[PDB]
Amino acid sequence: FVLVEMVDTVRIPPWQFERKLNDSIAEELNKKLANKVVYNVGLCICLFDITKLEDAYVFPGDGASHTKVHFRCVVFHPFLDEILIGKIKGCSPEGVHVSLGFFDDILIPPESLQQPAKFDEAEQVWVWEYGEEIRFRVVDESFVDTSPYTLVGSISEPGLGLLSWW
Amino acid sequence: FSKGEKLPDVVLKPPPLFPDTDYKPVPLKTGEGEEYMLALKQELRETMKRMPYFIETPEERQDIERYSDWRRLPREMMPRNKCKKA
Amino acid sequence: QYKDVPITYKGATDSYIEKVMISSNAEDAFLIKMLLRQTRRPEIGD
Amino acid sequence: EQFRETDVAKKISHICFGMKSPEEMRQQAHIQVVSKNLYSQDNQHAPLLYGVLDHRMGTSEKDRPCETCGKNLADCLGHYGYIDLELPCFHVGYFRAVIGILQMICKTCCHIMLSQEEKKQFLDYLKRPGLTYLQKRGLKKKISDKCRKKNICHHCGAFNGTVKKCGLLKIIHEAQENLNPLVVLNLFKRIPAEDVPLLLMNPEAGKPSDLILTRLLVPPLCIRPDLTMKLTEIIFLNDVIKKHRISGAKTQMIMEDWDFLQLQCALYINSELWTRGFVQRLKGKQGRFRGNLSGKRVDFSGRTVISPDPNLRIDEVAVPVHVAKILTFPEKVNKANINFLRKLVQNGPEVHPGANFIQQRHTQMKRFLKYGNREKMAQELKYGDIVERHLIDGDVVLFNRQPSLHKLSIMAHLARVKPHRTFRFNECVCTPYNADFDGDEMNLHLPQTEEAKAEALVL
Amino acid sequence: FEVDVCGQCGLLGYSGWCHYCKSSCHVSSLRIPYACKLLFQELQSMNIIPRLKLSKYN
Amino acid sequence: TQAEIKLCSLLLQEHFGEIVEKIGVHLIRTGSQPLRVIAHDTGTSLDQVKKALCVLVQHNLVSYQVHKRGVVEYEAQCSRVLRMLRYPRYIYTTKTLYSDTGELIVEELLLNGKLTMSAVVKKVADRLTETMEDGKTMDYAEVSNTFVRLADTHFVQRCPSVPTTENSDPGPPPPAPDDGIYWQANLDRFHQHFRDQAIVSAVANRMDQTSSEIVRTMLRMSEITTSSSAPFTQPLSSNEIFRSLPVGYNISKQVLDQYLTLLADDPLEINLHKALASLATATLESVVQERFGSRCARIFRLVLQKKHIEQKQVEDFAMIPAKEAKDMLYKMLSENFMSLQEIPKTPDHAPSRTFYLYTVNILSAARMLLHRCYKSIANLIERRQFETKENKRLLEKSQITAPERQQLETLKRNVNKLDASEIQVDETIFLLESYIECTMKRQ
Amino acid sequence: KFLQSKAETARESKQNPMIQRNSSFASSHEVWKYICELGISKVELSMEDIETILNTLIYDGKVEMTIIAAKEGTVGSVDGHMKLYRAVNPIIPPTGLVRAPCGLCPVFDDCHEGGEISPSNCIYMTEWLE
Amino acid sequence: FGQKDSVCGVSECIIMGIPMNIGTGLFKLLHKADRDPNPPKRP
DNA sequence: TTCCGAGATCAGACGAGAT
DNA sequence: GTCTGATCTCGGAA
Ligand code: SF4
Ligand SMILES: [Mg+2]
Ligand SMILES: [Zn+2]
Ligand SMILES: [Zn+2]
Ligand SMILES: [Zn+2]
Repeated sequence: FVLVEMVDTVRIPPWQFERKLNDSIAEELNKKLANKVVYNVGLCICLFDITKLEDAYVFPGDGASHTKVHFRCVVFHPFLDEILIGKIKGCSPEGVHVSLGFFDDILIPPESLQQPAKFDEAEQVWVWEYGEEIRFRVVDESFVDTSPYTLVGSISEPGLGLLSWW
Repeated sequence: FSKGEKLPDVVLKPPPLFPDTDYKPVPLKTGEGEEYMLALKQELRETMKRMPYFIETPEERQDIERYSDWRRLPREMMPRNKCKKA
Repeated sequence: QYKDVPITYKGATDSYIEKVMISSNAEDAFLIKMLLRQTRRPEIGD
Repeated sequence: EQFRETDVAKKISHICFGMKSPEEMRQQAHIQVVSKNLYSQDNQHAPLLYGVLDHRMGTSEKDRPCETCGKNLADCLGHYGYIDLELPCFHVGYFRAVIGILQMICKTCCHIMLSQEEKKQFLDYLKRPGLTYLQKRGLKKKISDKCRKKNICHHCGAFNGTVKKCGLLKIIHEAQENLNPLVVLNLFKRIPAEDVPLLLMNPEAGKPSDLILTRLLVPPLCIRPDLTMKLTEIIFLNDVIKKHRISGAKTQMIMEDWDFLQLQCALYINSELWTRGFVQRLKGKQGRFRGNLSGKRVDFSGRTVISPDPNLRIDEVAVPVHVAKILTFPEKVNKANINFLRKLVQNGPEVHPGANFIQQRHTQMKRFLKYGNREKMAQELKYGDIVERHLIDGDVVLFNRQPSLHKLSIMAHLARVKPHRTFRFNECVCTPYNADFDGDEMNLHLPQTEEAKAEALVL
Repeated sequence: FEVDVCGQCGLLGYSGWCHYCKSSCHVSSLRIPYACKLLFQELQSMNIIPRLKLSKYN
Repeated sequence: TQAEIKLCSLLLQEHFGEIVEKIGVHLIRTGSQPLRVIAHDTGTSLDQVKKALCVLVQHNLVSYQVHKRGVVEYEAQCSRVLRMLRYPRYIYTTKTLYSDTGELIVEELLLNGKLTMSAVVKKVADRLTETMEDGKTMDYAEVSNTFVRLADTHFVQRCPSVPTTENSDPGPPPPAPDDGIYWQANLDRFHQHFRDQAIVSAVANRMDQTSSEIVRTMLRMSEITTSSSAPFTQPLSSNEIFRSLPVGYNISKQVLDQYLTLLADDPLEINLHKALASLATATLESVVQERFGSRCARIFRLVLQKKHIEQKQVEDFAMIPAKEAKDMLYKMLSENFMSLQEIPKTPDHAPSRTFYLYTVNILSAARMLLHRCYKSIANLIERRQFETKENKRLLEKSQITAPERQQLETLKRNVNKLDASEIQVDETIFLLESYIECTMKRQ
Repeated sequence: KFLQSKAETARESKQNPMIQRNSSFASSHEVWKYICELGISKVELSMEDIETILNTLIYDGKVEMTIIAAKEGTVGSVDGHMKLYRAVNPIIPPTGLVRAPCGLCPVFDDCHEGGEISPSNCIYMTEWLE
Repeated sequence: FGQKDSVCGVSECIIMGIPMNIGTGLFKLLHKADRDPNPPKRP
């Protein structure tokens, strides 16, 4: 997890002029940047605070109010030094699929580095033996638009020993 | 209509072509030096480095590079064998 | 193979047919000519 | 899973007028137009094949969609095609600048004939923090002053002369040298990028090598549904220049159809150096500037004969019923006109205080309120959505008497729906319009947005 | 009318992405009269190229 | 000359870096520009511009001089930057004319730009001893012997006196005892010496073996007494020709005297003006021979015979049919070799005139082919720029399946076919550029 | 008058004594033949079935003035009416060669970057690299 | 010339369809709703 | 000696709108 | 079918 300072031009429609701005911008910005990975940034989640909100213009068209909003939002972005704890929501013969608990089932570990009893043989064998720990290793995101996924990870499992569970 | 069929051609093939890799024998000498200095000009002091990579990296941590007989005798001769101008 | 091109009367108000003539032109091709009455009492604007 | 995507429109900051080099003309176009001098219409059911109307280019009719989009004629833009001219030819738009550059650059080394001081004197002028069009076009005089006095360069020492503009679109340089556009292309290739800003061509917009045409963008089909006929006349001549080279003919005719292609490329731009060109679509009181960008035709606007009515206040125009049932104002539904618009949408487009279109809250097509149940549309009417109610009394229309001579010829008026087909106003306000009632007509526009309604009423 | 141009190399690119520099990322819609769009597209037909440089609404 | 600037963007990108190219290539595009103005227009921070100009003044690509404002305007000479392309060829002729020691002398002089004697002899005492036998150490005294031996034939000239302006800083340019004085290489002497190989190969492959050697010994004894701006060599007598002959020859004086008046009277004509003027047309003729066959090359030599006599004789003087000939003229016209119809004197009429006559102009066909050869090496390097970044996975595996290795030997066949072909078009540049410099006054 | 003729059949026949060149030794001046070339032109060349057995110097010299443009000897003393010095010498090529595959293509000259004819993927260098 | 014109006046803002800055488009309008640059949270 | 004044020829334009 | 500034050619002079 990491804070990301962001700047957005948030448009409040004119039937919300009863509510306070810093709340009613926050209700919009959650609908703008939740469950959405930003390229080279990470998976945005929610709104931390609005650090600076500047003055509400109203443009010659819409009649709405457009406030340029500086804020900070918490995002999900592993730092290439994190030993996370997830769950195996799937097993493919090329590599296991781990999922952080109801977070994102999009972390796909390749499996080449654990102890020399390694295969997934399509009958859902986890590992040939001697919560699940994970080492997130690389950042890898692909911008989708191409014509008229997207944070995938590669996840390792070294000689941790795993004293509690094998 | 006589040409209204398709892009003239994907490519136009010239019936005569290039001769060879002309001057074949002796440019083995220059040709290795083409690749020799390019091995040494890139690995030189007279180059620049991507310090924009390090300002891009907020993941700085310890244990990574991001964190970390001439046998001769004295003499002195200064010659003006060269020009005395400019 | 027949697409009908119906000759409709646009107008704004209604019009009564008075005569309908049927003839051949020079290159004999069945010309048909209508004639639309309309009476207007002179109201505001005329 | 979802990755963030932004969906926001923007506005114009500036326009940087430039050219495209003929390598940029090719990779801004979707098809080659090497095809026939015929119109691509085939013998049976006249379809289009490769031609000059490929349909990946654009769309001329509602039934045929274009090919490089899926969209039809309605909401598809144009797409570009390009033709390859065999022999390069002068662009008649930039032709005065080609003589303007060939008078400045050397005709042997393609450097500008100046010292290293005068060059540095003028380049000191060009890096001024304040630069105007006046401070540019003033220099192009002065740099062409000092360069059309010299005869020997400083950079090659060869001898130059005058560039005299012989005849129609031809160049003579002092049995004197003639600069056809074949030799001009590589001379403009050898101008250094040092000397590109000294001819005042901002090289971010375009270098001098593309003042002459070796490729040519054909306009999209959606902006020509007679200029197509000038395009196929090129590709006919682009084969006649292609056939006679491999056929064997004396150069006084291969230099003639090159001349004939030079005019035909120039005739497609300007036609008064019969069929109008790209100049004549931007000219006079008929072109796009003076008549389609400024003086453009306008929806929600009517025109009748005027007759007096002293029994109105000076601020009111009597609007006929039949006009007021046609001209509509989109009044959005806003908790105060909900019962009023419900009351009038039951009337529909036959009783006058009524409506004839409803958009739903989300761009649903206007629902022509004639066929369906109006009471089912009345009860289902919610907040937010648009009703195009009739021109009712208390609405703001604005007059105009068509020879507008001063500010007072357009004036707003409140609108009261009377019973006749004349625009009736109070006769005190007739000397601003300069309007007598001897059969004079005057127009009535109806502003649609609520911001343009207040700008009529107050101002 | 409603038209789509791109930020860099600013030129009329159809729908979601601009054909010159296929990279699809900078393309941002404008709002313009159609007669002005027909001006740009017949200016660009001859060699005058109006290269729009957009800016967001401030 | 935009394709020239295409190469200077390519040549600095492969050698030093990218911002030293960018600040470099911008300076070629906007010229005499101060330090703050360069950093504002390229969008580069001022600390990196001071470093990038520091490397550029070291390798003598950017020259600085202030005139009036008291603010130094840097300026990059364009034609020096393309001489990096000839760099391994500059190494090789110091191996044919000097030993492996002096060949390494011009190498690290070309590599590190400005060098003092106290450094460059100290460096080759490292490189030549580490490749020779330990205990059989190469003595540095022979290096100092061959170091001056290069300078007496004037292959290495010294740097012009430094301006030492206040804006310029002395400490940054040297890379870290005695100070000494710096020099670059005299690559201008090479352009004589590369021309010396050019004329001696022009005679030997045309006239006879014994004709070329007396041209060589004429030019070998006229080296210091001329310069590159000499319109022709210094005049010599035939008696010192017999003195300056090599010891391999045994020819009597009077028979070579007959060959001396034979060699003086040719269509070729030592006239250094006519020598590069005749060698450039053979470079033109070897391009139409490369491209349009011997039939179109036959009419290409015909217009070099008669200046303005064309299309009423070219169907007759080569006997090839009118259909086959006239496509060769218009292909020589459309590719700008045939130049144009500069004789039409009837007024403003393409149809009715005094009949347009073709005429080759030797320099317009020269400057185009030089611009073409500048364009050519752009397509060479960019391919070798292309094939490099993919195959990096298997270069370090040696440091591997059967298609994995097979991609490498098809890469190394390709790169060595590209890099050898950068030099074979490079010899066309100098052979034509020296012709360009020979017809350019006031430069 | 003889437009129905292929002098490209006769260009080798006026070439092959100038390729062999017995006595390339430099014992003397080697002032070389043009009259014997007119002599071999009149009576008999290398064998060929020829309709124009009539021998005029005005119809036979023209094959030379093509072959000078095919790199063969210049004229020395043709100012004489029939017989003078007439020096000649077959010119061997004064250079090597100078081109490459990319020097051959006219249409491929257009490109300037990765575009529709970009040199990062051209067919011609792909053909040349095998 | 590489003429970069800004879009000002009225003969260009009418062509481009921008609200002209002469007259009613000179100033611009704000909204007076409840807002403040607030304090953040302690992290 | 060159340069600037004064002789010729050349441009784009010549209101709204309406049926 | 002129009214127009611009831009080209001649010519007499310090
Ligand atoms: S490679 Fe690039 S340059 Fe060489 S031919 Fe193909 S396109 Fe022309
Ligand atoms: Mg009247
Ligand atoms: Zn489309
Ligand atoms: Zn010159
Ligand atoms: Zn784009």
